[PDB]
Amino acid sequence: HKLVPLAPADRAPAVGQFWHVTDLHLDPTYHITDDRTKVCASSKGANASNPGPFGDVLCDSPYQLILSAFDFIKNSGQEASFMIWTGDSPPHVPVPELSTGTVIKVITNMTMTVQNLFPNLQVFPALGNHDYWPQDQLPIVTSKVYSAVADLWKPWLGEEAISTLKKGGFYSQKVASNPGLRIISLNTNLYYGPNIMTLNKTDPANQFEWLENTLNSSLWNKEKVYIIAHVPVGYLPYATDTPAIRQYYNEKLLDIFRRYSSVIAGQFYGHTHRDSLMVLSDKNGNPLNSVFVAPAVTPVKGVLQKETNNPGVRLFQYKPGDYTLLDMVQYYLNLTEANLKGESNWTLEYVLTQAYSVADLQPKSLYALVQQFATKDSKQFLKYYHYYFVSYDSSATCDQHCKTLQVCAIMNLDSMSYDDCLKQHL
Ligand SMILES: *[C@@H]1O[C@H](CO)[C@@H](O[C@@H]2O[C@H](CO)[C@@H](O[C@@H]3O[C@H](CO[C@H]4O[C@H](CO)[C@@H](O)[C@H](O)[C@@H]4O)[C@@H](O)[C@H](O[C@H]4O[C@H](CO)[C@@H](O)[C@H](O)[C@@H]4O)[C@@H]3O)[C@H](O)[C@H]2NC(C)=O)[C@H](O)[C@H]1NC(C)=O
Ligand SMILES: *[C@@H]1O[C@H](CO[C@@H]2O[C@@H](C)[C@@H](O)[C@@H](O)[C@@H]2O)[C@@H](O[C@@H]2O[C@H](CO)[C@@H](O)[C@H](O)[C@H]2NC(C)=O)[C@H](O)[C@H]1NC(C)=O
Ligand SMILES: *[C@@H]1O[C@H](CO[C@@H]2O[C@@H](C)[C@@H](O)[C@@H](O)[C@@H]2O)[C@@H](O[C@@H]2O[C@H](CO)[C@@H](O)[C@H](O)[C@H]2NC(C)=O)[C@H](O)[C@H]1NC(C)=O
Ligand SMILES: *[C@@H]1O[C@H](CO)[C@@H](O[C@@H]2O[C@H](CO)[C@@H](O)[C@H](O)[C@H]2NC(C)=O)[C@H](O)[C@H]1NC(C)=O
Ligand SMILES: *[C@@H]1O[C@H](CO)[C@@H](O)[C@H](O)[C@H]1NC(C)=O
Ligand SMILES: [Zn+2]
Ligand SMILES: [Zn+2]
Repeated sequence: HKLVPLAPADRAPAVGQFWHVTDLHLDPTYHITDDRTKVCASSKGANASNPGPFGDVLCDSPYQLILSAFDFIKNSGQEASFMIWTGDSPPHVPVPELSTGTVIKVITNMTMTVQNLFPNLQVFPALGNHDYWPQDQLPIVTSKVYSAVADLWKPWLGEEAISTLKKGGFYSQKVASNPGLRIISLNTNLYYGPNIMTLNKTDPANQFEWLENTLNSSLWNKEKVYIIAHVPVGYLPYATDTPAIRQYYNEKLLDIFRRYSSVIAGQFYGHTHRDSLMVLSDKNGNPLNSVFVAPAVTPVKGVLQKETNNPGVRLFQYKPGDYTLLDMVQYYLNLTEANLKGESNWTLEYVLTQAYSVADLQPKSLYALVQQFATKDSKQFLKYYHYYFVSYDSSATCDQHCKTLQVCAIMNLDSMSYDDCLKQHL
């Protein structure tokens, strides 16, 4: 007779879960026609290679492909308390074939698709570099796109998040279903090389100052943070000595993340359209923070490229009330198979702990895995390289130079450590 909260049984709490989707790249022009140069504007006049209802490797996503991905999530039987959605909704077409209004229409379509299918799910979006017109020119002051997405994302975001989004394309937001957890959604397109609007700016849109203040507040309020953004930190794994964002910004952002590694329980990016790991470490090689780059829904590639990805979506598992990452489940669509029979079969690609025999996703666990990758003829690395393209090509091989670039990028996010790795291993 005393109104005490009812104690849960002595069972183990279920893990928490969230989805990560990215790089949808809807092409509304997609249609099958005999002249394969007219299947999709995103192929820019190339003949689509072998187009079907779920897309083509030379095209961005048909609406049916995106719908199949979200329908899979909806019908998966997995519980999830939120979703993160890291940008890039319009297709790869020349700048004159788009407009601000068209970009907003595509982002609206994707947002409303998600809201329609998941009415009870809090979603945390980030802007991508194609989420603006012209592409990549994301500004340092308010804009029609920033205002539009603040309006579109109001169902998921509080007043303060809406205000920062409208001004600079970034926000932080407490996760309603997960007390103690905050999402920081950065606009890393401000740091992306093609952005003329931020040339020579030390702190475009004051995002670094804002990020430092936000992380310091989380530190003192005993929160944990998941960082989400479109373009990742670190180095491109397929090129030599090329930071994904401008070096000055990569160095500066990584310094903030090292300083706040104790608060940051995960970092989640897109843009690359590949499945990559990174481990942020200190200058002496001690692991600090795990970084997860998710592959795209779109399977697009250019004609010059040999490989591409299969469509992917992924799920993370975390410790409730603590937010340590426990696992990652990557799902995919075998696009060739789905197009041949005309039916999608979104399916499990791998569970990270099972694929790699690691205990969890903590920095020390993943650092040890990457040390295994570095061993000669590592079977773990062979598996990783197959998963990098979401199992698009089981015969893809990574020669010595290719492997050095991959492992160096996985392990070394800043210039000094990356270049030292090249020195040792080229
Ligand atoms: C996603 O779904 C696709 C579609 O099903 C799968 O791709 C098929 O994979 C099968 C099995 O690997 C392929 O069949 C094999 O092809 C080998 C030849 O490789 C390439 O060369 C031909 C040109 O001659 C290409 O046209 C072809 O598409 C391949 O890209 C052959 O060596 C195999 O022959 C032998 O295989 C076994 C013995 O191992 C026996 O059963 C056979 O009798 C024969 O002895 C075999 O034919 C098939 O070609 C692929 N199709 C396409 C369209 O690519 C993917 O594997 C799947 N992805 C995942 C991750 O599962
Ligand atoms: C796009 O493809 C068309 C068609 O290519 C032909 O059909 C395919 C199914 C395949 O079998 C190809 O090897 C064929 O060539 C191209 O148009 C044809 O191009 C060839 C060579 O220039 C020519 O002999 C034909 O007369 C052309 N027209 C047709 C109707 O066949 C076209 O060049 C391709 N465009 C691009 C940008 O690649
Ligand atoms: C990071 O924050 C600490 C703590 O400041 C507090 O943070 C919140 C809880 C909020 O309630 C603020 O009003 C608090 O002040 C900052 O520490 C302060 O530093 C000044 C020196 O400049 C010192 O005089 C105060 O006593 C400190 N406060 C406490 C509680 O120790 C710190 O400056 C912030 N760091 C950065 C880089 O911004
Ligand atoms: C998002 O866009 C797709 C098309 O690009 C829409 O689906 C099409 O809707 C029109 C009517 O508006 C139909 O004529 C098409 O046949 C539909 N299907 C396809 C595959 O094109 C979809 O309605 C839009 N969704 C939202 C929420 O706006
Ligand atoms: C769907 O994909 C996977 C293959 O990895 C498998 O679980 C299932 O059997 C596939 N579909 C059918 C019809 O078998
Ligand atoms: Zn993209
Ligand atoms: Zn991008």
